[PDB]
Amino acid sequence: LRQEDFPPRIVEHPSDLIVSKGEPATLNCKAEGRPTPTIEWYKGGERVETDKDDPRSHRMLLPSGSLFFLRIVHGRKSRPDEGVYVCVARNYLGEAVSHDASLEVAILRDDFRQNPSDVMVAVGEPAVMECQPPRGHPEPTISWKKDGSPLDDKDERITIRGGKLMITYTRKSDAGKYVCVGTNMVGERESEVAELTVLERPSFVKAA
Ligand SMILES: [Hg+2]
Ligand SMILES: [Hg+2]
Repeated sequence: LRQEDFPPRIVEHPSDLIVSKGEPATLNCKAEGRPTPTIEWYKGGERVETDKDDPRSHRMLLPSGSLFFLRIVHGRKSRPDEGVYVCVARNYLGEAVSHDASLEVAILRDDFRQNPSDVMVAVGEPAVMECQPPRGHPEPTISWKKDGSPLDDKDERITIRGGKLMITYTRKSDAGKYVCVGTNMVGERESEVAELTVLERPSFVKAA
């Protein structure tokens, strides 16, 4: 047995990650060298600031070389965590750079861009309701509920298209409470209840 000295070598590379805003996240990376290479991380070719640079920071450089995020920060006016990462190991002999890992963030807001509205329709005519759900990543898919049950378009007179719900050949049983639901991997969001009133011609002339 002896002692030695050698240029930096990466054994474990970071892996692509999908995490939601506010969750903790780890990007793994472990090196070998003699020293004892100082580890560094780069997002889109900028040094990542951690608890060794600023002691208040939400990121920690773990002794293992993994980058650990106390919480993924990601909002309207700042998203400083998502992006493409590389760990770089170094001593006086050399340098090892790892493969790219992308940190992608899943988010769903609470602000509905537009709630559906009460609508009044006359029996036999078509009715239209409108929804645009909050922003999201990925963008949420839109379903609807009537009177508390999911709504479905295996039923021939119900069409769901983009933002709009359309019921054709209205009858009295369509009158109810309609809510619009936007959903992605992070969760679901519910709109304000809109109310459909369906009236006979005579009292449609009266109300309208
Ligand atoms: Hg209800
Ligand atoms: Hg209710």
